[PDB]
Amino acid sequence: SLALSLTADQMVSALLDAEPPILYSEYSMMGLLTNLADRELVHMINWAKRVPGFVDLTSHDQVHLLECAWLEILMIGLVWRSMEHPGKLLFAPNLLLDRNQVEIFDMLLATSSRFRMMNLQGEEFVCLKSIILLNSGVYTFLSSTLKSLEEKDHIHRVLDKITDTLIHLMAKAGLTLQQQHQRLAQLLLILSHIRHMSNKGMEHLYSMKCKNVVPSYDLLLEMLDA
Amino acid sequence: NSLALSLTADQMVSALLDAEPPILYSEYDPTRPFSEASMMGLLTNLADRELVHMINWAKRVPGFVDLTSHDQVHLLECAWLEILMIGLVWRSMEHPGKLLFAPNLLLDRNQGKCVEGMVEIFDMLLATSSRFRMMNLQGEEFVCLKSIILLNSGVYTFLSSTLKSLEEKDHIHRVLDKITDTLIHLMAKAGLTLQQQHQRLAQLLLILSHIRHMSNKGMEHLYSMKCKNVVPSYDLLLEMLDA
Repeated sequence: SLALSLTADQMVSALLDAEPPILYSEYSMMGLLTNLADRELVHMINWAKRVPGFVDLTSHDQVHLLECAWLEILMIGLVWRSMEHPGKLLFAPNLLLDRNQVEIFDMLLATSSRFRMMNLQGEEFVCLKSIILLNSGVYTFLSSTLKSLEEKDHIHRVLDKITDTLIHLMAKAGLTLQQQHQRLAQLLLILSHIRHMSNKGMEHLYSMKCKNVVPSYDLLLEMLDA
Repeated sequence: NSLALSLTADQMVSALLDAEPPILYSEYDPTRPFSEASMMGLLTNLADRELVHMINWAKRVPGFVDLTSHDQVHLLECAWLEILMIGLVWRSMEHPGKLLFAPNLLLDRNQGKCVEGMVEIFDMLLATSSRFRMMNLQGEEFVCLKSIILLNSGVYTFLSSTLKSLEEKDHIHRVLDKITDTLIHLMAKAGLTLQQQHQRLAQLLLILSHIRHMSNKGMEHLYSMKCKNVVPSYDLLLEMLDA
């Protein structure tokens, strides 16, 4: 795969080039956010197709990864957009919501603060978002065929490429070897929090009777082949 | 203040190894075949006994007791199921296809079916054991990972402002940096190149994200069965910590 030949700088360029635009709300709160997330999803699918290595996978494995990652991806984008607005979640430039408008809100806000405190760079962000896409679903492949084993191996190799890329960016920025490893750890541990927030978000989508809103396997499959 | 941040990599490993809890047994000779209730009974009984020893273990994780009692409990509240789960996965590593809940309670995938919605978590736990096996996870790495879960899982949900809260969060991040250094030291000692060290560290920390997911699914299923009574309260944890 061409993905496994990329330098750190090419991987970053690829991910930066693939970035979706920031969309605006049409501007009911749940109505606006749902409409926005639906439009974001179309772009996420096209973004995913541009993440190096992703289209080397079967369609089935592409969908499984997107099924497992979609809410975490939306969330990390939200946190990134909100970074320079302490106390507020910038769902869109015309939909900026404060804490008063809560437990999920608070978790999202804590994550933005952590990104701010770490001075998270755009190049690091796109790497993290790609890790989420490839990592979130990799441990729940149901098949045990040779093909499935080959697919999981490929994902882990691309994930290794993204690690190397993160370390390269840090070394370029002048971090010592020790600082490089510590910052890599700090970034990857936040992913564990993003998973948690996705899980809480999902359970809250269900709790509001919005089970209709999560993209099915079939929806994603049809969107991928489109 | 605290000498936790002054430990070397070797002292940190020694501390964590020394702090490791015992392996407990399940209730002896239960009525086999299991019902849903009796399976849940055995696991609950086991988890409850394990919890006491986890708290003793936690108190020996360097830096943990430098935190307020409130922050200690918050961390344990957020991590307890992930901690039980990673212990289960480690115990089961050398038993492919099976979950070694205890030396006298080894369960294969088919026995997960004896409780509704159980088999999917069973499957995720088994996939994780396979991943640990494939990576040849070492005991010294495992104790590092288990400590990361304890300190990391709840750190982002001290939403508190204030100097004390900032100091607490900073201390946790510093101890977490110390555990990272320790993991890297172990890898370098074992002869890994710099590139291999960073890649293995990443692979280990990314599995933590799957353990979180499994904890969340487990919890949602505990609730779904009407077992909210099974999760340790703030008060229980606090009383066990001060004991």
